[PDB]
Amino acid sequence: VREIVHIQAGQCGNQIGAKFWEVISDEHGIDPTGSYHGDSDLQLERINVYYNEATGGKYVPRAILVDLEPGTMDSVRAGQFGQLFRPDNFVFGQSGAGNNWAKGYYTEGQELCESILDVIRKEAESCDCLQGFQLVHSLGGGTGAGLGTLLLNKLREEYPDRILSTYSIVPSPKVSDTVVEPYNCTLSVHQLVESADEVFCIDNEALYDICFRTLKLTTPTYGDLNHLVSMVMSGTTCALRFPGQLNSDLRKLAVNLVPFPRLHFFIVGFAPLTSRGSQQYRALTVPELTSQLFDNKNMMAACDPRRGVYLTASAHFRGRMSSKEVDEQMLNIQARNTSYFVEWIPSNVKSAICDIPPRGLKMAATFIGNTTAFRELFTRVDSQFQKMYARRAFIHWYVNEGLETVEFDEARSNMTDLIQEYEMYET
Amino acid sequence: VREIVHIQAGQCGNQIGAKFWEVISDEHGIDPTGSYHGDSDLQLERINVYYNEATGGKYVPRAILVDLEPGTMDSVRAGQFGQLFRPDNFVFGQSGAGNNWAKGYYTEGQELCESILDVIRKEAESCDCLQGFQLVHSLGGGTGAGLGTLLLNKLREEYPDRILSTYSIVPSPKVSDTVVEPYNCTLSVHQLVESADEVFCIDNEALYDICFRTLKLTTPTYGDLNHLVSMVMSGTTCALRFPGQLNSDLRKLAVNLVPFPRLHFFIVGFAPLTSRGSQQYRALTVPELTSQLFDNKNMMAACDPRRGVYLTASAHFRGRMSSKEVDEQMLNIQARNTSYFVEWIPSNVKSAICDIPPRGLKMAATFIGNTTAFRELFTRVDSQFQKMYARRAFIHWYVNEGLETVEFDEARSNMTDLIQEYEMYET
Amino acid sequence: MREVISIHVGQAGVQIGNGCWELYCLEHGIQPDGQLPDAFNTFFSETGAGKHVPRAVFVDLEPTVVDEVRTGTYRQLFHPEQLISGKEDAANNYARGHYTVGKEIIDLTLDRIRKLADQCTGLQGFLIFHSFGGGTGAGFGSLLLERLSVDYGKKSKLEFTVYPSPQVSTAIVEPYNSILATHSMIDHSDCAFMVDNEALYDLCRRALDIERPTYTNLNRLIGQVVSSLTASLRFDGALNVDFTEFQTNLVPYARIHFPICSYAPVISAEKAYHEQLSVAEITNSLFEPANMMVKCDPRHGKYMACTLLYRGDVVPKDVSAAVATIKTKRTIQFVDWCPTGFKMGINYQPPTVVPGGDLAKVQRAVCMLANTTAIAEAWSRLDHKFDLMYAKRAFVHWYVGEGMEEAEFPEAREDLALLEKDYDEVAAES
Amino acid sequence: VKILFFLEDDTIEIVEPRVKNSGIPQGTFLRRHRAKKDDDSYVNVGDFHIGEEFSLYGRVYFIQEADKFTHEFLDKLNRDGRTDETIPDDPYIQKRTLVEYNETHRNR
Amino acid sequence: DNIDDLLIEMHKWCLINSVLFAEFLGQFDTHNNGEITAEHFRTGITISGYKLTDKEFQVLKDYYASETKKDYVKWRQFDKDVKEMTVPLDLEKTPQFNPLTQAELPKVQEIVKEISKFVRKRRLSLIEQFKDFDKLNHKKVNASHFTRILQLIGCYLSKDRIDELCSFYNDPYTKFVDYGKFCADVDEMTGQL
Ligand SMILES: Nc1nc2c(ncn2[C@@H]2O[C@H](COP(=O)(O)OP(=O)(O)OP(=O)(O)O)[C@@H](O)[C@H]2O)c(=O)[nH]1
Ligand SMILES: Nc1nc2c(ncn2[C@@H]2O[C@H](COP(=O)(O)OP(=O)(O)O)[C@@H](O)[C@H]2O)c(=O)[nH]1
Ligand SMILES: Nc1nc2c(ncn2[C@@H]2O[C@H](COP(=O)(O)OP(=O)(O)O)[C@@H](O)[C@H]2O)c(=O)[nH]1
Ligand SMILES: [Mg+2]
Repeated sequence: VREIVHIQAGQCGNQIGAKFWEVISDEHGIDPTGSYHGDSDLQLERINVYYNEATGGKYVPRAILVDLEPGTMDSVRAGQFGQLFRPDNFVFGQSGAGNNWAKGYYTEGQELCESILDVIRKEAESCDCLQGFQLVHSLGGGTGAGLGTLLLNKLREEYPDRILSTYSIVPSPKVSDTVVEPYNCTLSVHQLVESADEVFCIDNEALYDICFRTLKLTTPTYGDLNHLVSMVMSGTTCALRFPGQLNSDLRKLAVNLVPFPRLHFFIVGFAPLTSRGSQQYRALTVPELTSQLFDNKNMMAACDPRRGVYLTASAHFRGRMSSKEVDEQMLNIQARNTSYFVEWIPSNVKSAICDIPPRGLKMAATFIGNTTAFRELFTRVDSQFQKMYARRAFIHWYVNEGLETVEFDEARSNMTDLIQEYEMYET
Repeated sequence: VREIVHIQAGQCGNQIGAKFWEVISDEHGIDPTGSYHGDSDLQLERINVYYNEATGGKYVPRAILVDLEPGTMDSVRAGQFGQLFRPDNFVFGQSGAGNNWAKGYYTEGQELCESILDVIRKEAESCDCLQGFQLVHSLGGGTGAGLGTLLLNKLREEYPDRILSTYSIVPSPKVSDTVVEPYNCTLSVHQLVESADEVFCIDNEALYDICFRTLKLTTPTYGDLNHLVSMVMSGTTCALRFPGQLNSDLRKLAVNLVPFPRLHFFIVGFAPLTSRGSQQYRALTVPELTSQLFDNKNMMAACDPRRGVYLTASAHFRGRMSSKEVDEQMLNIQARNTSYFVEWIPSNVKSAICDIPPRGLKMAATFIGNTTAFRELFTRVDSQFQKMYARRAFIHWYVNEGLETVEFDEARSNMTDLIQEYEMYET
Repeated sequence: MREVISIHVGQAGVQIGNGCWELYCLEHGIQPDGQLPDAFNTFFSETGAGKHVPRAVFVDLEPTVVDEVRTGTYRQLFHPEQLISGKEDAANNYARGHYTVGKEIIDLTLDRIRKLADQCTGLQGFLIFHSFGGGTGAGFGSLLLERLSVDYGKKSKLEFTVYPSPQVSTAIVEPYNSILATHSMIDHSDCAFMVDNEALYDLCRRALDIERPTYTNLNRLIGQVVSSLTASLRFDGALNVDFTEFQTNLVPYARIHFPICSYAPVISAEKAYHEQLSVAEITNSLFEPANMMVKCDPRHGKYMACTLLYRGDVVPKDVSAAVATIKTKRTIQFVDWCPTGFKMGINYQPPTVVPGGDLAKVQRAVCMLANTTAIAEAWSRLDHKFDLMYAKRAFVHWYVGEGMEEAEFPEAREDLALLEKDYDEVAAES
Repeated sequence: VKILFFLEDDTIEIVEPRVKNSGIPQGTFLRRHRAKKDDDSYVNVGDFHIGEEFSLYGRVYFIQEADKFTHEFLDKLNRDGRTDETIPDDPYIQKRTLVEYNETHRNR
Repeated sequence: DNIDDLLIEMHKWCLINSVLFAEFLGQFDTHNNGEITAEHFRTGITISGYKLTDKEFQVLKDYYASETKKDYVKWRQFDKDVKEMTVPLDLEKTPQFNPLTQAELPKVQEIVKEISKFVRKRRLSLIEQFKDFDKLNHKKVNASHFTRILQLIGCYLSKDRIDELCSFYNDPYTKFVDYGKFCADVDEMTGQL
């Protein structure tokens, strides 16, 4: 009884949310009509974490869908798992996204905020317990970047204790979909640092890199791209849903990996990944999984660890497997590469085991780590922001909404210190 | 053996009454030809409350229909259940209603009153016992508002002990149909205050609001509007018709809810109400029902209680359900919202549990409450009635019938004190 | 008659308890439902018209591990009150498990443990299990021990805990929780045993031939140790030893109590057929550092008084001859002021094998509990690890926000420093 | 696969058709050279029939259909045949086509 | 006491838990003979996580006993036998069909009909009433509680017929009364409510 409330925002969050709910529904064995048709009793042990039961044996997830324009919602309705979601949970506006942070925060955010908050309060206070909230959104967009940060502040005000773990997608450095990305990402950073307990950063360039190199797909679709992200989300909460040799929930994850309140940005990765033709040839044991997790090519954030140093690291395993073999790998991978860890924290790698692996996979693993390599990521946006901000004009569309020009300086003031904050703690 | 005699006045009463006799015909299982074709033996336990038997296995209702023009009766005759009624119980005049209270009370009221009373005597003195009478009429029109108040006085003169329960529809300000409704409602109130034991107020504004908010009907017709009203009056008499864990009939309701002889105007509420596209996902439980009944939006009286304070409240439940689960909600809901209850009467919430629920619903609930928010309702008409008095408006139409101009002064004066009477008890 | 109450804290404690009570059931011959197809009283109570219920209490602040017992095969054995489960675990934080969430449940458990003692006419002590790195094992264990000290006073409180491994680690904050619990345990515990998984992993792979063990194998070996210790109170013998006898003979001082453990013979079925397993053969194996359940070499330190417990075919002759041979080992050192150095206990009940077992059915066995200055090596490694984290204040914010005052961090640091001074002051001869 | 056999020198060649997003290296499956059966004997036209399981180098392939000129030349050797057995459907391709069906098919 | 039924039970435990033994039983084979000691097999089974009963052990040891040695069990043969239950490795040879995903996945009725009479007459829903006792959402409760709730509804049936329903609707694993399918059968025979 540690119910988790799932929040989606905008075009990016809804597509990822739609695919993500396919993974868990298959894992527990929920028919698209909403009725359990699974294969074992353990799936019903703690299905209450993500599902509510309606009278009639039909289970409905604790999902909230938020957007400013109805176009994204109608696609979700016609999706394969569209019937699953509760109709009242769809909250949408009647105005364009605008791709503007100020417009989504001030102009259209306020009206939606009060309507959304009542919807959350329905699910938040409907269950015997609630561990924390879960957010999936993009920072380069307009709705998820603007309104998502506004709701993030309101959730903390009402429910300080709960874990506000968020999944974010960061604007790509090389080629991206939006000109005004530097403003929206920079403005959203200040709200994320002070309010969110845990932040996972995901980049589309890393996802494309994996699809070519590891999965050998000729034309990677968003369906394959969203699938990889969804499997990470299922891995983190797997300890709550299923038994294991050593349980490790969200609050355990934050305590170990976060040594200081503002140093909590994480990079993530998943193993095993294999092309459809190679899986015949590949032997799969515990040492093989550990090879991918620390390998830089498997990181879903385009930040090479070798250029920085590690502070903390956490790995989760699923499936029946030797406890000695997991603990031995953690010691070796730490002693073998002592050049990439800080001396002042020993035992930098946390471990965990879960009993039941995902369908088809006998064993699987998930990696969450904290490193100073994020200084590369925010360097890219800050450098681009400086060029655009010296050109005073593009702020025009932000000022008309009510955003004061000083906010850009305060927005640039804070994440500059965050880049600094990672600089000194490398020593 | 607690027979109830039904009276229907005007265009409003005959339409609503016809729909009401459908619902009871559904619940007891009476064929439209007037014969029992049901499914349970319990239906024939106490069907004598509302029905008589014509020799040959045909059951007829204890209903009397009253109007000034035959147009409404022919609408009732050709309905689906029209032939069920006794042929001689149709009482009608041969003159237009006119929407004039004075014309209804004096000119055509006296002629019809004597003929109607003997028809009532036939049904009133045909049964072993008679607990009370049931009246359905509108207060904005001329037929139900005019002749209904005249019959109400004569019923009290002959049958003082019996319960004269009435259902009334208040003329909705800013919306209602005709120009002279403030005159008709003002004159009728004085007759209602002294004579009637119990009065339930229903506003057409709230029925429209509930349909759009809750039932999500794009085109709400009078068929759906009357159906929602039919549930409440069905629920009130359900304790008489079926067994239960804790019975509560009309006379129990009047004693508990009425602290002083004049403060007995009530608001009514019903739950559950769910859109036909969302009823499958809803987790219908006892606390879920309590949420709807006390939610301010589910009241069919367009008077928000939170602007006032409560004096007495009563809830009825239909289903196989735990007594503890019911009894706990009252204490919780009363303790949480203590700011809305008077401190000189503790335990302001009454209860009852009836066994058999209505068809289709596993369980349901009915609410009847008394609050000082009625001062909002009478303020709207009084101000509207005041502006038609200043320039003397249409009163010349009432004078020709035989109404003295001082009757308007006493009618406003009585309501003025009634508004004041609710003011002092707020302290 | 003369009974013992066992309490288990944390997931490690519950899983160790699972194996230990599995050993008790088949050793007395009790079916999983509590029926039969003697010393039952010492560990079980006769209640259910043929049925026995164990004298145990399982405590954790999260339901997963306890619900495995609730849904497991052995569910019908336990009274529902004996299995207590919390709502959310301490998240590997000592502060959360002691002050905020621990105090939510402390007075619930103390009622059940006091209730079970009412039926216990001949209670002689408590056995307590911890995981030092875990949040519930440390924070909640400290709160429970502090209360049990004043609730009962002069009743033996024996502990059997999982000390952190020298290099193997699964939790980053492990050094913080270990030192804070150290101050609480040292004053209130009568005698506290220590084992570590790293030394176990080496032992269940070398002597017992297992390539890749799990936590299940380690718990089964732990069960054997507890069974031999309690065998004197439960079976026939020629030299019985009571709870008061281990404690009076093993601890020369109040704060020196900490013993170390070993078990012999540990061996596989194929190997057992080739050797004789004589009394001197099994006795010689105990003293090698390889068999030690704690990864510390005795040759770094010295030996104070020791205890030996034999089961089965053993004859008092070969005990004295073997112990006399041990005294001739110059590779073994003893302090001058303890020339006697030994107590031996002999019992006739041989060890019992398990369905799906790991060990061989040996006709004779020996277990030792010994105090040595070599444990000061273990405390030194933990102390150095703590200072590196606390020098840069790496994790203080988590602990302070959950009720702990920062002044407790140096205070527990000071107590460990005094304890290390206690060991080296005593170690020197005079 | 596509099995190509040469009447000039009895060599055989197998070419797997390329498929969108198959994820498997596709192309020439076996280079043109004389094929020795499991009996250490060379494969000949006398071995191929339409509807018979043909094994080569640890694998077994099922002959489904023949080309128009292949039908004619085999007709002059009385080796023709038509089997109702089509290729069994690939479930993985079925599911991806349904996902692509979701993206393309019908809002009407 | 049966080789085949125990083999079927182990395969079902494999499908539910998604576990392969070739990891554990291949550790002890230091010479790659395909044979390991019987007691290492006993240790390997417990490590694998399944709680095999003793009776099942010696029957397995007797059936997979070796001829080249004393008390050696052909672990490779045993591991292959369970693996074949999923899919033969010779599928590079065409014929075999795989399980796909579907092959992997009067006294009583008289009492049922009378219970259906009660529920139709009352318009009950039983599935919401048993919920008080099936903690951990297994939806299987003790026989006493199953009976005890039944007259909490109020259907005072004779004692022996209630135990008859417990016998037929028994859940073999927990030895409890399975009320999930019981409620489905009850509401179906009642019809629309
Ligand atoms: N030997 C052995 N050690 C175990 C076993 N299970 C857990 N541990 C130890 O327990 C530690 C993990 O902490 P937990 O098991 O969660 O103990 P806890 O007190 O419940 O901690 P919280 O979960 O935060 O409440 C690890 O360091 C393991 O070494 C076991 O089965 N055998
Ligand atoms: N990985 C991934 N990215 C997406 C998907 N859909 C949209 N995006 C990206 O999300 C970024 C921001 O999208 P936008 O529509 O502005 O989001 P919003 O305005 O905040 O709701 C764009 O650059 C898109 O390329 C998806 O399904 N998967
Ligand atoms: N809720 C409801 N209101 C009605 C219905 N029919 C009429 N009314 C309302 O009743 C009011 C007065 O009705 P009226 O024709 O004067 O009835 P009469 O004077 O008693 O015969 C009008 O304002 C109508 O809006 C109905 O079927 N349902
Ligand atoms: Mg714990």
